[PDB]
Amino acid sequence: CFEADIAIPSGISRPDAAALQRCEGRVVFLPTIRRQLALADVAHESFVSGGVSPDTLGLLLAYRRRFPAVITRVLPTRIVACPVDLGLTHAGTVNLRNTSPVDLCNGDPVSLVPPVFEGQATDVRLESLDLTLRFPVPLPTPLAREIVARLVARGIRDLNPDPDLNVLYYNGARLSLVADVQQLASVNTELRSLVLNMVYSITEGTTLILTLIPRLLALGYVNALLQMQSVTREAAQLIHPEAPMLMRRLPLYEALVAWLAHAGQLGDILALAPAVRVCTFDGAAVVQSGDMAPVIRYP
Amino acid sequence: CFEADIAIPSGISRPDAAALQRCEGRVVFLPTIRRQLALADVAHESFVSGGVSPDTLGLLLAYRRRFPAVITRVLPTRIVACPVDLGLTHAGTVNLRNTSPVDLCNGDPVSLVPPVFEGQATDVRLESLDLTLRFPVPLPTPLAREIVARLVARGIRDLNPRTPGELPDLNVLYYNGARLSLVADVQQLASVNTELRSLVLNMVYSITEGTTLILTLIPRLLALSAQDGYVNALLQMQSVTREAAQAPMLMQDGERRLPLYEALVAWLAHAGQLGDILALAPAVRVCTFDGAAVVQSGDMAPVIRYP
Amino acid sequence: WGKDHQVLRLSMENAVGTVCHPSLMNIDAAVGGVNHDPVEAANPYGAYVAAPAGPGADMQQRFLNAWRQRLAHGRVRWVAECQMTAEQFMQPDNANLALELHPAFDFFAGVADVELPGGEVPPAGPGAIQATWRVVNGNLPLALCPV
Amino acid sequence: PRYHLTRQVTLTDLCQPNAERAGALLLALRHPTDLPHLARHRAPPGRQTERLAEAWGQLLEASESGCARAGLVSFNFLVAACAAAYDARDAAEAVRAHITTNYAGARLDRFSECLRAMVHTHVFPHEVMRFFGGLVSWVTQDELASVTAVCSGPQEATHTGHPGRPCSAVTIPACAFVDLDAELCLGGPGAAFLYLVFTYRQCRDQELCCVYVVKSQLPPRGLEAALERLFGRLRITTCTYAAFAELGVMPDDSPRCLHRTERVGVPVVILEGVVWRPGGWRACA
Amino acid sequence: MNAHFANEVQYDLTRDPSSPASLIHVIISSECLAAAGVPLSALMRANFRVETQTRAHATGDCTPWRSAFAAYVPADAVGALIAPVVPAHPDLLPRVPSAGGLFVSLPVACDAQGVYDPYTVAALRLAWGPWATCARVLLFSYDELVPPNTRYAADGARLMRLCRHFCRYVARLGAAAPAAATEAAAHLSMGLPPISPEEQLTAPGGDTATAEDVSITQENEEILALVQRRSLVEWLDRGWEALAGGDRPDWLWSRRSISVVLRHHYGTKQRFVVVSYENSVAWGGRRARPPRLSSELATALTEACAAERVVRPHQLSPAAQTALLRRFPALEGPLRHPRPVLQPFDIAAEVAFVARIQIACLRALGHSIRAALQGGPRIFQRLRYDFGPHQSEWLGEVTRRFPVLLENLMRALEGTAPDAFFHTAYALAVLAHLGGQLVPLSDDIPARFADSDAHYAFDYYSTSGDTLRLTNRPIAVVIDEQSKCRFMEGPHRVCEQYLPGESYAYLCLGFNRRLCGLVVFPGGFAFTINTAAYLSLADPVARAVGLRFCRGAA
Amino acid sequence: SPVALYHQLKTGLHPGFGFTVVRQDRFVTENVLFSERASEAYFLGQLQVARHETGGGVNFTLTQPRGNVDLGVGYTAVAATGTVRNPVTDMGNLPQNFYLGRGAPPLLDNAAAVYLRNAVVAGNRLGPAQPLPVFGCAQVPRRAGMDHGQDAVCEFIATPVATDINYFRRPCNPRGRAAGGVYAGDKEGDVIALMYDHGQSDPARPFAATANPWASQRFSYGDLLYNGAYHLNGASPVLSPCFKFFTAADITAKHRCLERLIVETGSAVSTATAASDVQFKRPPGCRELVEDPC
Amino acid sequence: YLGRGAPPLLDNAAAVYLRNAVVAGNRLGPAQPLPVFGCAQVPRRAGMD
Amino acid sequence: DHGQSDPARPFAATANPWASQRFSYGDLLYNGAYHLNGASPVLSPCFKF
Repeated sequence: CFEADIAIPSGISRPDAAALQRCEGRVVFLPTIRRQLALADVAHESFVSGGVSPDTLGLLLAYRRRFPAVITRVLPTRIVACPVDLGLTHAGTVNLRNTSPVDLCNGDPVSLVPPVFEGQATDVRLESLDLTLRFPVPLPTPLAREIVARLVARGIRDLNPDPDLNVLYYNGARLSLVADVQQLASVNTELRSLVLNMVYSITEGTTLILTLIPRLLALGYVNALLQMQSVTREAAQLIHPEAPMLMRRLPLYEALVAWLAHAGQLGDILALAPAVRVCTFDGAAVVQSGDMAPVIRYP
Repeated sequence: CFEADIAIPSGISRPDAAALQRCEGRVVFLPTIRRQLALADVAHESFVSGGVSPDTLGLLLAYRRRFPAVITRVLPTRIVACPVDLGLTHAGTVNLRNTSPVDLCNGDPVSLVPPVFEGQATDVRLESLDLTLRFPVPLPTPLAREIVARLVARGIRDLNPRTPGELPDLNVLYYNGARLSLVADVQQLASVNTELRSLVLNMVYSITEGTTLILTLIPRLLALSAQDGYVNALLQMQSVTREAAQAPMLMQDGERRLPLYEALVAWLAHAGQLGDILALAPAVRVCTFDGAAVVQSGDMAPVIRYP
Repeated sequence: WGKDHQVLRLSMENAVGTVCHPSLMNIDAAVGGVNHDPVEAANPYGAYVAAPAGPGADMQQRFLNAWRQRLAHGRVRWVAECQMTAEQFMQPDNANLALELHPAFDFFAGVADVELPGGEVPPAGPGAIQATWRVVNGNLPLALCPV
Repeated sequence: PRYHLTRQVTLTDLCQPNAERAGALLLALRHPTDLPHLARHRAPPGRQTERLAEAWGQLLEASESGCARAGLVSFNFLVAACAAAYDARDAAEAVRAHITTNYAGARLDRFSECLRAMVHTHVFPHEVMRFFGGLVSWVTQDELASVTAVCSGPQEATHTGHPGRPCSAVTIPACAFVDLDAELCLGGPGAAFLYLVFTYRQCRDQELCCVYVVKSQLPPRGLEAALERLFGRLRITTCTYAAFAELGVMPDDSPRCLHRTERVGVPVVILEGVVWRPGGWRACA
Repeated sequence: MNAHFANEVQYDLTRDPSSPASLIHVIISSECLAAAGVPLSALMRANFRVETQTRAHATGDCTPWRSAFAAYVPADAVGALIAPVVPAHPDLLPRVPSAGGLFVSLPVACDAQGVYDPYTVAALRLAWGPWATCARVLLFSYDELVPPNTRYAADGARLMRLCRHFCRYVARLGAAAPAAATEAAAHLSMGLPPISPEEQLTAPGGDTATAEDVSITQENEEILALVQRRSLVEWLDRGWEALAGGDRPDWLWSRRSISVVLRHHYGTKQRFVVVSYENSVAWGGRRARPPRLSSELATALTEACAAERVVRPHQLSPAAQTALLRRFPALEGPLRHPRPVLQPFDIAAEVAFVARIQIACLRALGHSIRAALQGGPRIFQRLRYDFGPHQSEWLGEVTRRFPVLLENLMRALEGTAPDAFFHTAYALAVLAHLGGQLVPLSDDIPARFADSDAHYAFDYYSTSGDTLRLTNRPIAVVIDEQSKCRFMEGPHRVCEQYLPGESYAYLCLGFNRRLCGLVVFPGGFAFTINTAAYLSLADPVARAVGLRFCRGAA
Repeated sequence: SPVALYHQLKTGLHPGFGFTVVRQDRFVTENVLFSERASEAYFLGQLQVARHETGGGVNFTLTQPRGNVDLGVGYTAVAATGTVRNPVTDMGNLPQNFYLGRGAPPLLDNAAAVYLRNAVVAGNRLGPAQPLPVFGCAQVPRRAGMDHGQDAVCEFIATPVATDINYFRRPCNPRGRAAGGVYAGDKEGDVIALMYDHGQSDPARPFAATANPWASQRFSYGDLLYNGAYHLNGASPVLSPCFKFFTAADITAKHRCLERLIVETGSAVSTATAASDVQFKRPPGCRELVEDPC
Repeated sequence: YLGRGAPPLLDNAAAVYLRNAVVAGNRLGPAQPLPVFGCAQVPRRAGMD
Repeated sequence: DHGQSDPARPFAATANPWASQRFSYGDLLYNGAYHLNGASPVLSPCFKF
């Protein structure tokens, strides 16, 4: 466990005190693991990286970088959180607040960005000292990997326009991804940099491989076994893409590292690895929105 | 820890007993899970295969099928090692030694790389027990993923000559400054070839049917180039993207399969996994308790679990 | 006798699992290990095959005059018809003792490199120590199989 | 904290742990009322997606959900239902003589149709029926269920010796001698690393299903190339075959066994003492 | 099987534009290798590399050596395709045995609207190892290789016997067949002896367009009439998918159309097999890209010389020459070249290309031996070997023995075959020098032969008895008034252990990249020879020589 | 041929030559140990263990250190040997199977060797079922019952028939020539000289050189079978009796200072195992503490 | 060029000509250039006085 | 390394190209790796530099 303290700063109001009473059991990110911490390491204003507000890329860099902490008991003058990342595996049971999907008896939930859901939901602001606590969303591993690839696919059809990607049933429920009225116009400008990252790593590599493999095999165990498991797959992709597209070794192999350098970035960026597990005891095995859940430490 | 010991088998060179003292916090690759094991499978003579020693890409493949272990405490009788693959259950955060020219960060994932540096060989020699020791160099993982792409592509240039002898060396590295030159001495072919094939075969499956619609927007990329900052910096100069610019192909069956959404899945399946299938898996993460934001070269950093 | 007042029997059908493996015909390292430190010209009368030349009518008077020289030179490898048994086992009188190695084979000083179905007069000079193959059991020498 | 308890309340329409053993390798049924939808999605359109809409719907016919959701899948329920599928017949089929005499093939026959129907529309049975644990207690009612079958690390196979002084409890059967695939005949001393692999054959054996456990002293990075080798079911081209997750560590290779006595004579392997690292799945190739 | 299939993946090359090609499956059997000079034991010891290059008949250059595949399987090589072997079920198809050999398909030079050029040779090379002694060369013209049509009529009797043998295997074995195999048997009995694969060669039936054979039958069975008034192949897949348990694309074309044609070899009177499947992109396949072959040159130059009874087309009439030249324009080479380095219109035109080089070097040898040995010589010595006191009387013979050798060396240089001469040191030392006027074949040349002129390379002949060669390997001994010898760096041959001229009963004979050779006798008594003053090899003659005998090093 | 020699013996006919048999019985004895008064040292230490808590307490071992020297400059306190309890492994008829392990190039006529494959290994007690995988032991089967004791291994070496029976009326070396590292005179080259150089005579039987030249010389048929360098067996866990005799390194590996020679005979490690149905060659983790004068 | 927020030139022939004309050797000059995620990597020189 | 500037004067690489560079005329004369001078008693003052 090793409970860590976050210091409440000076004079706040009772609704600012009540804002601290509506967050008992949320998820909090922090840079270092000092046993006494302040609120200045917590806020969304502490996420500035280039002088501007971070995007969902700029958050997911930090959301994979800094450290999760879960507030067990709220306090005046302190914030007690028993942090997840310390402790041995499957010990130190902690309690979370669900958001609209289930969080079943297993699932290994993952912290991720707020604007994939309602952006000014869970962006809880302190009014007196004027800071913003944008709490991440704890989604389980199948659906968390599902919704992350859909809006960036929806960003493509929103990029250069001329089915509807947004229905996405759960096991029982119909999950309305679209919060239309004011959010989706802010969606395609807050995942704005991120869509370019999913695109440029595809346009580079595919246009690199179609001048790599024809430059390979004649420049032999990898030669004949290139299309051995790719018979009528890669040569068919050589038949389909190389015809309706365009067609240099020393810049090429220089571009080989650079794309694959960007590839190793995105794997750390994407895919939303599990950090904490739901595997409770004597529950109804099914969590609802706004209800607590016993959550155990390691995947 | 699930304690694992390695004894001091036979004799001691009396200064070299002190050489085992200053290796506290380093990494031993032992290819087992033992309660006791000899020191013969530890050293680089065990890393040498039948007749031939591995290259720095073969040592990646040699560090593939062995098990790293942390030096915990050094006795004159034994050396207690903690099995990284299982026994990382340490709230005490069993400590490691940074032997690397890079001052890291706080919060880096740390993966292990063979000694390939020009001046940090990590060569310590035992002559009473005739063994050679190469300690791995712990590094931050994006800097680790910047290295393995160089060394395979340098061995890609070991297959084809063609070009004039002035090649880009793939031997100048960049971390905030800090010009790094590494060693290019020998490139064994099978370590290059099997690493090259998985670079080919994974990039095969990472293209799908709905992937092809994205290829149409390649001239759309340069339309953002002369009208912003972010895109123009994203578009590299030494890229084929600026070179290839100088269409649905209808085939539409059913059209309720989400073809664009299915493209980003299997692309991420194999092209999304390119650092870890070529190199070692990261399981070491920088975590200092005192609030220190960086960890000096030679320091003892506390180590936490899988990133 | 067993571990009782019990009788036991060992046949030579007993020997089925040992003599019948395909290692009886495994003499690769044998010819190689004996080959270095060579042997001189052992005037190879019986250690060389000639291809035929001309009619058979005069073929003696070829070979009479062709081996007129390296026939009275020394002796052939066999002298053991005069040798009694264990005179082969003793260190003197058998320089060919270190040449009897396999029950199924022969190591003898033959010609070096000339392919066998060819030529008449082989080039006496350096020698070679190779094989032939023992065909039937009677080819064992008569100090090892008594008459 | 090297002792844990987990609990899920389901039906005995599934496993019936009173008909099971003390040691069974239970699966959950996560996303249980799912897959009419993902039958339609994630597949190329030459798969005729109206199959799994009825296929699981015939399963719960044999088994209204109510307030006791369909879950806690046994280890037996996949072996015998794939016994006619994979390359073992009349020995894997002895698991069917274990189920139908103790549990019921009525629920198997609807689900063996699902094992040809789930794999049909690329709805692969990995990441559904997620791992739950080793069936500690069975505080179930008559027709309903309440099981504690702890997840959460090594403590499931430690908390087996302490409760009963005589012999051993659970002791983690393999439930088929065909199962516990004896990989690494190249034998040496160490610890065992257990995994749960679903090997497929897509349109060759008409959407094959397979459930068995591997035996290796191998890392996850030394297991994927071990998943490319030793197979003869490569003859496919769709793709993404041979998923696997970590069943965890058996930190002893000395305590494996060879038996045929359980509960119908079914071959069975005793495995005493296991670090149950719950692991993660992977399916790309 | 798959060596015929994987070479088609090299026929799937396509990409960058070049003269368009074909591919012919050619199965050499046992005695066509054995009569060639191929040891069948050494290739029996399945994927094997074959270095191939193609050669025109009239003039021009050759292809560089192309790495190909092979499958050398001792079996009934015709019967193994026809009756394959399941590991569980080897008696799925009992058959009649036959001879066997290597499975190699070979590519074909064509044209745009391909008219293949006969007399033009593709050259095989089997490499047992690195050395030229571990090498043979094979000759194949397109007259030898290309039939006009195949014989898929023999495929008609084969396929229904397959369905009867699925009707034969389940009825014998019974309930031991699994659930997918007990179905597909009786689905082949509602659709209607061993299989001898050799009868598909010897039954006189082939291909026909059959459109003339429908009208010849429609006007034959209407006489008749006026006076009067899922398939089985889909059940063959489950026949394999249950008995094997998998797809096996090796066996997938054993169910489809297979033609097995017999032809013959113009070099050693041998037989071999021409094969085409249905689904092969190779020649004779029924899935193939145009352009294909045209048997037009094999009918033009024949019938213009057969109807005119012109026995040799240099005796062709001048209008009968140029009218063929107005038809087919690639024949200006073999009809209108003053001295083509390849002989026009002969069978052994590639063989007579070789025998000149065998001749022209011997005169370059024979008039150079006379050059350093014009009169009474003074040779005194060149090496350092000291004597015992009675050892000089051995050289008392070498005075008397001497002059009979230099005839019999040159007699043996005549006495070798030129095919057996190219494995010796002098035939490759010239290639190390003709590449210097390029790496010659088999890489017998070390890495340091091309450094100095002091790196020589020897052969060894027997002095006494018969004057015979005592090597396989050119033994390259580095030589320093006096100069002592030194070897180079490094399956067991007797004489290869000594220094040159070190002992009796050895003649030593070394050569250079400078092509100034040595003749080393025992006792230091040696002398250089300027054979470079006698090698008269014309470069346009020699440029077809080197390209067939060099290897482009990577 | 090996095929013909399979085909002569089952009929029963003497195939031109003979053999010799080398096997290993094993005897549990009750020894007697006299000692002198003051010989050993044997000190004592301290007793505490609070080890790793394994659940419901660690349960509190307490180990103690000791140690002991040979307080005596001579051969104090020695030994005896007097009784024969029971002959643990039987006097037995059980032959040797060379098809147990992979060691040799097979026949190239593959139709012949697979005929002779099961022809030899029809029903040997040392004959496996489901034969050799790539790595691993042959897995010698288990018969349903065993009565007299552990089984013997009767390995055979080809001999000419025309030797003396006088040799073998003595405890002699079965290879036909003295081989052990006792007889050499410390001239650094005589060890292998008596072993293979048959220019000299036998140290044992000096009027001759060998007794079986097929068993004696380098690369002979005796030397080709059981040499440790060639390692024909090594997959098969059946212990060779003849492995002990035929090893060029191991006899040469021994010293010759007599003080250490005799005390190793009091406690040597055998190559056999008294915990297995056959002479399974000694498992690498176990001790045996044999006497072994051979 | 340490920053990247500015929209660049539209002609590419002026884009990476004027970019590397300045950056070419500056004490503040971004070598191994600006990653989308990462830092500008200011060239630290060997000695500073 | 003239890719990095002078630590003494950061706005310039060196102040002399003829001596300060490797294999330049200063290093040819006065570095002791060549010792063009020295079998000689007279002290080169520039040996230390």
